[PDB]
Amino acid sequence: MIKPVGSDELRPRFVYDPEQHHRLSSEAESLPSVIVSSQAAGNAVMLGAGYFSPLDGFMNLADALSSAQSMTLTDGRFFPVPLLCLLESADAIAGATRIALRDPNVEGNPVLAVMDVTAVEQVSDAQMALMTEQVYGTSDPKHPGVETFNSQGRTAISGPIQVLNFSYFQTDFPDTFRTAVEIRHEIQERGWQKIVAFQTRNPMHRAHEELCKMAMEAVEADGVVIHMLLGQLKPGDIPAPVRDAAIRTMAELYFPPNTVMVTGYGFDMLYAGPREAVLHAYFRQNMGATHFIIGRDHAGVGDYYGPFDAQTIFDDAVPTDVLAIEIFRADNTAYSKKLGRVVMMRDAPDHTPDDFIQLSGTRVREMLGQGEAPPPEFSRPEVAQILMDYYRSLPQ
Amino acid sequence: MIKPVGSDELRPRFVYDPEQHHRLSSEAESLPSVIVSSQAAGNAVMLGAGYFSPLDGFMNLADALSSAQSMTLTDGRFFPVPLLCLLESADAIAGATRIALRDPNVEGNPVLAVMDVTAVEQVSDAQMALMTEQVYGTSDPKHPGVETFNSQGRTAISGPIQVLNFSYFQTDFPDTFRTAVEIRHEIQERGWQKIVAFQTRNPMHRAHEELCKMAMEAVEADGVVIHMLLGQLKPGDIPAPVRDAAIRTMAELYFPPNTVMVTGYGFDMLYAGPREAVLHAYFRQNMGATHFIIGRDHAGVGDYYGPFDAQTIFDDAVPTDVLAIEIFRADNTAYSKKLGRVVMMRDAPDHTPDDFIQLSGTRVREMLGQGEAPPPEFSRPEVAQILMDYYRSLPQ
Repeated sequence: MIKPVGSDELRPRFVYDPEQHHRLSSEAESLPSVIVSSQAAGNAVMLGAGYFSPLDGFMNLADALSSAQSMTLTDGRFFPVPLLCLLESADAIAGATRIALRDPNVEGNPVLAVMDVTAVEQVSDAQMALMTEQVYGTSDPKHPGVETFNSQGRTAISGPIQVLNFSYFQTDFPDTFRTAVEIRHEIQERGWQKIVAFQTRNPMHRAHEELCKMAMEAVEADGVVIHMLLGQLKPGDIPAPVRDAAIRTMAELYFPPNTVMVTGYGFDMLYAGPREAVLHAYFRQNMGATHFIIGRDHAGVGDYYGPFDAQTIFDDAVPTDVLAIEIFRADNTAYSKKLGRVVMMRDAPDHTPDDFIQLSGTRVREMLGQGEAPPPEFSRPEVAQILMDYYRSLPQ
Repeated sequence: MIKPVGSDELRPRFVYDPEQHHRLSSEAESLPSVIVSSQAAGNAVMLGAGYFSPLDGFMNLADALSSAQSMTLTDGRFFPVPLLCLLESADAIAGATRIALRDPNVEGNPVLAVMDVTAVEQVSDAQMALMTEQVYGTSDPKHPGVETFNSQGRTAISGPIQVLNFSYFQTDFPDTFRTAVEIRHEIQERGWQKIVAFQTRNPMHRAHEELCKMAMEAVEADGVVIHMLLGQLKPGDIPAPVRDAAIRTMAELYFPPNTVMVTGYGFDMLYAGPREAVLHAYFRQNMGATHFIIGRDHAGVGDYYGPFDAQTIFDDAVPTDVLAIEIFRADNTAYSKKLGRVVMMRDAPDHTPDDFIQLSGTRVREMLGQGEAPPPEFSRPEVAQILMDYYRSLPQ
């Protein structure tokens, strides 16, 4: 198995021993407590689930400044983004060395983690601006990741945490949410030696299906982990049950036996483009993937990043040999009339534009909503049917 | 895939649509509510998870009486034990049609399910005694299943349920708890056509490892699902994560690639021997297993059942055609020095006790405590090492 990043074994922060879990849960009900931001809560779930191994909790300001500017902690460990717990005020936990962190995204704000607080620090305007410009590559308040980061308050609490649950990501998505620990176990047992990871939050049509297959053939992979971003439903997104049925139907009918793992994780998007792509590679190595697909404008928003910056950041900016996972560099696909299959256009230089047929993800979605199956070059009939049945069911 | 029992597809009671799940959770806080028994909570978890498919909720008295005496509901569907929600009284919910069921096993007694109450019935002494003697094979109050059944009150509430979570089973055991739905999907991903199910709660030593391999060879299985009963700890128990690590090490080193799934489910044991064996077969068919291992004194307690009664029940009490799943009829196993392999006892009646390598449970745990591995005919060195590491690790 590919090694975890920075250690020989994953070091998750979830309390796996049930007796210790029960004792901590009991203790937490009498501790001073704070409700954290959704960003900090996601950071805690990722730490609990082993995705951010081998880190122990939330960063002090020196580690956060070092991570933002250089992708390292002060002690030299590689980690690509700051992991901060920022609050409007630390008054409720003044002088406390042990506190409960409560979940902002579950009714009644239950305890998510217990934290040993080793520092409480105020972040200056200059420190915030430095971290913002370095992580997000802009100072524009129109950038949604910039706005969230700067909307949490300026008191940073730092120290190691013990995670008691995985929030609504597990409760709402019980069949798909997986820890990095369990994805690594499952890769191991299924016998896969090379494994491609692919992120999505919506149904996969033929273009994305074929991109996974191209990547698998190129690197001689034994399997693909489809790693779905779980979270609250965004306007125009496909509800989870329908999305899951579409992905699982594609996997069962169009891939060979024992080649697909359908899984998911919970973490708020940063919209940080090339910097977020490094974070993605980091946690995918932790879960056991050997290859990670990065296409055009990966993790991007607006016009802040160049189309392939998230690929090239791995050439220069990421320190040599900190990561063992390799990038499969994807690009736009089209159906080749000459070859009778979906290809990356860049890899068919013998073709003229007229040799391709193109149909966007937007156009596919429009057709499905009108009850018209897209051409079989772009959508599988059984996947199309699942989506058409969904759109037809709506009162709209 | 083997068909679910009594339908073409599983009909779980969990609310998979997150928006509907959120709406119901919010509604449930304002409903009349009752804290159910641990048995009823377990029933709801199994119903939520698809294991008791195609049932919609708790049974009325007529169905429970039919299930107890003939393993069928009044409409003729096969189901082998009553699923009752018994209460001391309906006072907390008098008159309400829609109610919240609260979990007795989680601090705070959170909502586990929402229920539409379609009947409320008093269970007579005669009705209770008939169900008791039929399900458990005895009316002895000293049988622990009998005692649990008769300690819940006499008001049965019945009607369909919608399940909001899987109680402490998923929270405490996030990498191993699985629904019947997910197990069936993973069996599909892995491409298995014949699948053996084996239940255990403990680490698997060479005797259980080879029992599973015997079963797989006999039926030409592609894989085995190790389906662990998850629950509450008792003093002296090996922690769940150590037990899982021992089973995963065996799976990774001693079984071929893509042959083992390590999973768990949550339910309170009935100790009903042969009747509980029929229930195990039922839910293992629903999870997608084609064969189920039943050894000696399966689900037994006391001296109420014959040592192979849990196998022979399928011959003379279970209607043909109701189950598709097949039983692998096992027995206790041990390593024979005369033969040089693990054997079931019944293929070795000629052996004397000195022809086997056998160690008591106390002997094994105490020698592992001292950093001593059992002989390699009894334990794999790598599995013994997991256990020894736990016993020699700093306590707490």
